[PDB]
Amino acid sequence: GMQSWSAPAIPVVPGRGPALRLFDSADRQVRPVTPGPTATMYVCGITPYDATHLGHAATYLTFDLVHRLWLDAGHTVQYVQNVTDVDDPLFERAERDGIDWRTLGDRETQLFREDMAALRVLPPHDYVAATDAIAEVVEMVEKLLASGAAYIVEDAEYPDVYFRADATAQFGYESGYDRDTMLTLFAERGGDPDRPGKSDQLDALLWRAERPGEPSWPSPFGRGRPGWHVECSAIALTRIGTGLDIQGGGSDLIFPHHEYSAAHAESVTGERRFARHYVHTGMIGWDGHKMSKSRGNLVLVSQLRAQGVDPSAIRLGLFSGHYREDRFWSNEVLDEANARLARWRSATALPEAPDATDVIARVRQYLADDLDTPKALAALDGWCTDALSYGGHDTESPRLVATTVDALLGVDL
Ligand SMILES: COc1ccc(-c2cccc(S(=O)(=O)NC(=O)[C@@H](N)CS)c2)cn1
Ligand SMILES: [Ca+2]
Ligand SMILES: [Ca+2]
Ligand SMILES: [Zn+2]
Repeated sequence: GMQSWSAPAIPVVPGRGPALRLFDSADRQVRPVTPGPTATMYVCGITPYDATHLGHAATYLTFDLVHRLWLDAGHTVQYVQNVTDVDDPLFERAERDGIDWRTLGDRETQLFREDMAALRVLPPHDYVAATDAIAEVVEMVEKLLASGAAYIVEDAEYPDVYFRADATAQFGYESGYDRDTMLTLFAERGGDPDRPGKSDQLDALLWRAERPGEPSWPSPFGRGRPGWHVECSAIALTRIGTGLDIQGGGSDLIFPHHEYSAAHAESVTGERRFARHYVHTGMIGWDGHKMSKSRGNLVLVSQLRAQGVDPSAIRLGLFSGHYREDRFWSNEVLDEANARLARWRSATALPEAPDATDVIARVRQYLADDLDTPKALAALDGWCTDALSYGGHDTESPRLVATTVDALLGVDL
């Protein structure tokens, strides 16, 4: 698809640890991740404004660990990620900024590429802009209308196309939310529960009819533009198929976004479950809200880099907390990450060190146990403190620890 970014070198660490076990948002429990020879991952990409904030970084670094752990286990990986380059919040920001929405989106997607490369994040194999996926959205809305899962609303001026929330009997399995909770979150996260003519308040926009002052594309259901959830449903389905191991993204995507994107794909395919695991993570700003320029809580990766922060310290700072805990950035967090990075660099610069077999095995076990980076970091702290306090006589373990931290954590010592 679009140009993404360059991968760093990935060293190969001899040996293997346990297979990855991951919490599944849908079943609300840790379950084994069991891919075929090619493991498949779709992670919802950015809406291209506000650069790469630390919420972005926390999300895509978490899936970088999965990517890296799959490669460590010998899997081939198919990583697909989108860009929501046409989007109502994007239009709003562009109008507020006095800039064209495509100039804004192109510029911010480029800043994302640069931050992802600086953070040494492994790139997706297919990087797909929403505007380049219109045809696949159209093909799949055609299928949804043919089966009756979708309908055109009775509105001559604005004949929007909607997906029936009861098109699948299992609608709601991924979030587990009841109707009242869905109504609240649907309204506050882009849905239109009060739109006249819908069969159910929870019916989701599939194709928004042409409006004055809005970009539009041709289609057999009239000129318009895609709904948000069917964009990612169609990209994931057409690129990966039904054998999706992981659907991932930020915390707020549990509902409505991933609930409907799964329901759209299960309805067209007849399959019971779109993805085997649903994985959510992110990070709030200082005020407990998602990071946004208009809140004055926005911390950008490029800001940290301009202040002289090592990108590996950003990774370590984000990894100091578990991805399903409420992570928060602060000066204290940055300071411990800087001190941890310097400590690790000291030990891996030693002429000789104690055997690294146990700590590498322990790091692999902790990462395999629902990405327990706090305990993996603590195990490395312990090996480093033993090497620096008491020493050892393996001339290879300093480099071997550095290469493992590189391959598995993306941290460059
Ligand atoms: C609760 O804290 C959070 C909340 C949200 C996020 C986050 C992560 C990645 C991308 C985006 S996003 O807003 O840029 N884009 C989209 O959600 C769509 N393009 C998906 S298709 C937000 C992080 N931390
Ligand atoms: Ca290996
Ligand atoms: Ca010696
Ligand atoms: Zn998405």
